[PDB]
Amino acid sequence: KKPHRYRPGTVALREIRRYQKSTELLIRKLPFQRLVREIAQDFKTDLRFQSSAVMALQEACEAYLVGLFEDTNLCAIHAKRVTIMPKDIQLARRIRGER
Amino acid sequence: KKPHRYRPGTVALREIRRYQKSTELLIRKLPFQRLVREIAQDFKTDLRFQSSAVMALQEACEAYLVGLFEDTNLCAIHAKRVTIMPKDIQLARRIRGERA
Amino acid sequence: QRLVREIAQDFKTDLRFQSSAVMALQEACEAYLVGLFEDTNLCAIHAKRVTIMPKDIQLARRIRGERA
Amino acid sequence: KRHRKVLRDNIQGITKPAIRRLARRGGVKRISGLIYEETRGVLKVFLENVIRDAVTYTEHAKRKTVTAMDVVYALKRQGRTLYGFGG
Amino acid sequence: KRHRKVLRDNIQGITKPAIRRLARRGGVKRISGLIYEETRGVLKVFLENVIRDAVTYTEHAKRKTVTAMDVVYALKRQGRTLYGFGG
Amino acid sequence: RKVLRDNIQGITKPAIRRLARRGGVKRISGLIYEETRGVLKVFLENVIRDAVTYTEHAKRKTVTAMDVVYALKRQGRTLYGFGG
Amino acid sequence: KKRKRSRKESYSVYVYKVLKQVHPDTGISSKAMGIMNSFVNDIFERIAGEASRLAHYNKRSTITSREIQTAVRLLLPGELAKHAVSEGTKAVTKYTSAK
Amino acid sequence: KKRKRSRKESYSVYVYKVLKQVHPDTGISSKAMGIMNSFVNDIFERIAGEASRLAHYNKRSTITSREIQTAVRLLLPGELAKHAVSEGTKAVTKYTSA
Amino acid sequence: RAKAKTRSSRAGLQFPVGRVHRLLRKGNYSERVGAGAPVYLAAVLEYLTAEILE
Amino acid sequence: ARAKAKTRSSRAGLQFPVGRVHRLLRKGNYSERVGAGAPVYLAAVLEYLTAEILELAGNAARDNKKTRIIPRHLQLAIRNDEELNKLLGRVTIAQGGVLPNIQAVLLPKK
DNA sequence: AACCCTAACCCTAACCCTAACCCTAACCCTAACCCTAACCCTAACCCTAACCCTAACCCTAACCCTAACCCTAACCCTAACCCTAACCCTAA
DNA sequence: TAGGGTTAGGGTTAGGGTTAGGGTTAGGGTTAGGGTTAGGGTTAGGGTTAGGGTTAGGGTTAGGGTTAGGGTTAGGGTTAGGGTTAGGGTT
Repeated sequence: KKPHRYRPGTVALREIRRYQKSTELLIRKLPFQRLVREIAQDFKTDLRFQSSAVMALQEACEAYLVGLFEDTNLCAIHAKRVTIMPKDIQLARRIRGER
Repeated sequence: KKPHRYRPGTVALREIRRYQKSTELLIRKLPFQRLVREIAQDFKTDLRFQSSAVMALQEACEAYLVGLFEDTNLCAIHAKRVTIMPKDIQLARRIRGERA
Repeated sequence: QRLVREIAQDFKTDLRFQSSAVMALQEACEAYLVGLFEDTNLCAIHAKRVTIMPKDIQLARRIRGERA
Repeated sequence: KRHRKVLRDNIQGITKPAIRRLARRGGVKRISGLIYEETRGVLKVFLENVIRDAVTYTEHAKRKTVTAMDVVYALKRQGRTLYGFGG
Repeated sequence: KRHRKVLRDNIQGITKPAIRRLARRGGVKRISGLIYEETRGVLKVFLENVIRDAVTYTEHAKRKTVTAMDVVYALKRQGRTLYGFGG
Repeated sequence: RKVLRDNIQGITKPAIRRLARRGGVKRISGLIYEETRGVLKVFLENVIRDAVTYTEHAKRKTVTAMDVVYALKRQGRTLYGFGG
Repeated sequence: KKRKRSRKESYSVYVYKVLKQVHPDTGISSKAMGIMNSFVNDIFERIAGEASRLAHYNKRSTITSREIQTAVRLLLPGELAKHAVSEGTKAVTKYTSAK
Repeated sequence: KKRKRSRKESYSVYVYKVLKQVHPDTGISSKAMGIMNSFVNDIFERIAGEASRLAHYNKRSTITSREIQTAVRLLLPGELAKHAVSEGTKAVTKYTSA
Repeated sequence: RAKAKTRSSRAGLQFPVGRVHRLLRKGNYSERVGAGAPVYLAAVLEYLTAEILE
Repeated sequence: ARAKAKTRSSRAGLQFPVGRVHRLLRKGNYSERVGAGAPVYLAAVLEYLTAEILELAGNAARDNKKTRIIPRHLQLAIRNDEELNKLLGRVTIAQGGVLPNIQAVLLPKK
């Protein structure tokens, strides 16, 4: 029997290094194709989306989200904590000015 | 002498109230007519400032500093402290998108 | 028939309304509305006006206690 | 086939004349112009509140059909008490 | 005639693994439990805002299709210029 | 006019606290006073350099108020009032 | 000496006649005319700058009302563009219908 | 075919020539042409754009050479400005001779 | 020149509807201004000056 | 009649075109009259900036050892040099990843 | 040192390709002008400098009370395998 | 519309990281007296402008030719899958 259970928080450092070195999108295309379709229904119905329009919306949306999480992390390391939490996300948005 | 020695924290909560209800300018005018003219000598020699463009630089360098200070205060109340410290002003600028 | 069907979608989907259920909802909803207008009218005649208006509906709802 | 579902135009389904016939039974003589949007706000909150309690009874019985003795059992709690369209 | 589900994907597909893959690119080491509902509230107020300006350009040309040059034109106004997805 | 140190010492300790008390701060640490003389010197360098570039275009040797209202407008902080 | 007088042009008579319909009884001090005449010149340079880009993207050469109306729908926010697209439509309808 | 497509214009032929001069043995993929062609068309709206306003404030009605030298000293950073204001004048000098 | 009626008055707008036409044309915003645009843009400025001034 | 018919880009020795750039200044509505000297300054200023990005992009690809410039290399070149990170600081290159940085506190010290 | 992961290939095999080839379309030389950025006294005003003062504002100690920090445990909660078997791809 | 493989979706478990409490000491706060400088005025003289006729060269502009740039296309040159071997320690 070899449990080989790496201690908590050491599998993730290997995960961070491998993920930061590749460019493939991390949210699946079929589910995202629908979230845009639902948020478009209210503005007008009978709107037909070309293939590129869903792709651009995926690259901008991943990029806003990747960033908010590098600023939430910077705020967490300030309070002496090492983990992101719900309260930290709201200091980053008040300071950046989005409100 | 049994006077009215105010305990730490009651002559600072009466000050925030008086200064947040006024429209005047805190920085003295004559010492800010020399910071502006020693940062201009390097860019071009003999530049003569007008008398209304040394009061449109005071009212835009006294309304960005009262802007960093509100952002420093929200940050220093996130680590359970009440005293703004120099490791707070540096965080506010990074997130805002200014010095990095 | 449709307004009730649209409002029902959010609470659950696949809900089938028997004929009587949409009849009762019509005979209660008309009755709440017929009443608000009589109380809005009483408020309008108080200010010396003779016409209902948007502001008068809100005084009737605060006094009756519904809005809070 | 029926390739369409009910949009949200229904709240404007109450017409401008219908709110001028449920207010002439009320004694109103000179309805003002802006009232028509407000009366589509007061009906809109009410129809949801009888509805949420109506669905909550049906899901208790694990059925899929909202019968009228469920509307009549929801309308008693909120305040009114319809006598008639139900038992 | 109609997909029985009309949920239009209710902020779904952003499953725990996807939000634990985007955060790890960011640098986050120990994501806390409540973040997942919040990060489905921030994505939501963004996908709507690029969209409201995107439809507003298409209705101006009277066409019924939202082409990618319309999304690149909307994204410039808010503040982030995507380079090349549409060109 | 001068080229000494009184330029950045003109923002004295009392007036670098009263600016803060208009923002909400209740206790100020000793080293805030030095860092907040550094941040104002960088802002003035950036607003003043852009006013000079517009002044040279018209060949004038006076930095008028409209030029400062056009230097601030570019960097994202419009001013309304001291100019048109 | 004689004449040699430039004529500065400002929208200040027209902001002392909208203070005489909304609130008869009040008067504006000289500085407020400043902070107002610099507002009218800032929402006229953000509606003639999103209407000269909309004309060109669609490859057309005239700014008709629809174009000065797409801008109000985009630049102004909610409960401000709604109470403004209508105000314009009644005001242009009078121009054509009534001569 | 019989469509008579209007077609489009791209600064893609020109980018390839410049790549050859700086490095003579590398090549660019089509996705990379797309990021580069957009940049050449986004530094032509900021640099030309500040020139239009700089003409109106002065009251002058033409965008001549000085107005594209006071728009490269403002919209470009620090040492990519001295090395680009200097580079441009050399090409204007040659054109005037020939 | 038979009689003078201001273009603002015919549309009943207080803000100028003649001045906005020159400023749109002489700023080089576009080649041909059109005539339904000076009137729409002198009414989306007047509503806003009557929200701050009230 | 004519004679040589030599091109404007050839006369000034700049690879980027100086004929297309003049037409675009005239029909974009920037101003009524465009002086002939002005298009030539713009074509040169644009060329220096493209040569800086492409030359720096190539060096980064050589280190990876692939022989073609691709989107990931352009992000690494633009986001490393200080001046080109302050002109293009808001633009997001498509398919470009992020530069690799991990804060020390997260990194297991011992 | 339980025994886990890191680093040579190498076949594998589609998309960057140089032409190459028309050819369509957009620049360029060659003739017309106009108009304006050069030019200049002037006369005007307004910025700079100098002088005097004086009284609110900064400066520099003393005293002492909070608040920032460093331990101390500890105990909830977020980490890391494991059968799925559901759903998103992948053509077509 | 198949179909198939893998991604998400459930369980446990043990460690480690918040979190609450309990002392310790420098550090802002709060008054109180000295020693100014930063404000106001008034003169005055130079230092930079505001129009205004007046050229002349630099634009525009509308004719020609014609060159250069924009589509399409086999077949080779990387370039990744795709398995071994390597190679790092890592619980």
